[PDB]
Amino acid sequence: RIIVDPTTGKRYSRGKTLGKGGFAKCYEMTDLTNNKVYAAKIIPHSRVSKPHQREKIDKEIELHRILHHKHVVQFYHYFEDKENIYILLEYCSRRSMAHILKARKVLTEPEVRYYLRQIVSGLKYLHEQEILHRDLKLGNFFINESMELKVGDFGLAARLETPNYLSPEVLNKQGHGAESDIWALGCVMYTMLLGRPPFETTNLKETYRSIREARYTMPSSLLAPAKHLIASMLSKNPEDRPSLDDIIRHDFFTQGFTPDRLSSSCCHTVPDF
Ligand SMILES: CC[C@@H]1C(=O)N(C)c2cnc(Nc3ccc(C(=O)NC4CCN(C)CC4)cc3OC)nc2N1C1CCCC1
Repeated sequence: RIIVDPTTGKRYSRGKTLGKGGFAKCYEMTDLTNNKVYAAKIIPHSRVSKPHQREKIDKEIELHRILHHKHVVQFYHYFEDKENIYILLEYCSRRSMAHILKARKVLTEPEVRYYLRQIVSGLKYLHEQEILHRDLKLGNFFINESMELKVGDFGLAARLETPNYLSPEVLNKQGHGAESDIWALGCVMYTMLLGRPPFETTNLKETYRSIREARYTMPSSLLAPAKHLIASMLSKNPEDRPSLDDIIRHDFFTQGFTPDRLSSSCCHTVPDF
């Protein structure tokens, strides 16, 4: 199946099905210029009828376009034909962290700070570009062949003024800031090390009081530096939370081995030491 760009020329070849978004259908797409495979969202016009989703797809593109960073999924090109919206994105062959953590359950400390270093790197560029992610989760940390991490899915992204990790300040109807991303970051780290989030992720009104409030159990299994860092990122009030610069300079990062580079065997098997 060859896909021609009606505006510009211009030929692409679609390969294997990668999965679903949602709500989009995803495929491999080789730019024939060029000769290179991309992970691509193929969004038919048939699901984007309401003048409500059309704006949300347009926004994601608008925001993702101008992002250029080694730990941010690279936007390549978008176009559309008769059928379908085409968003061509950086191919990450090892899928995501949600995948690897399903196989592993829990990660070792050197692995955790290997992934977090890359996340904070990507999120920092994001936050300097005045853009907020608003949907940080393991499923949105894409991993390439070289075991490198890219932050992806700017579907919920917006610039400064339903997600996995609701912050207390968002639940106090004060909207989403940069510190609300740092909230998600602590949840991410907690899950990497323990394999269950610190709070319920149902987004139901019953877990709201639980996340005001920031009441959660800190397991004994966690080492002190890991414990002290998580507690900081998950502080009740947003102002008490550490800066992104503060996070990567914490004792958790300065003490301990740490790669790069990780072997991909770490996707399924637990690494030596
Ligand atoms: C474009 C959306 C998002 C994204 O933004 N980027 C950048 C991305 C970059 N790279 C990938 N890579 C792969 C993702 C999944 C698979 C895979 O194993 N899929 C299987 C196919 C056979 N099957 C029936 C079971 C599922 C392989 C990948 O590369 C080898 N996926 C990406 N996605 C995903 C696309 C579907 C949701 C998320």
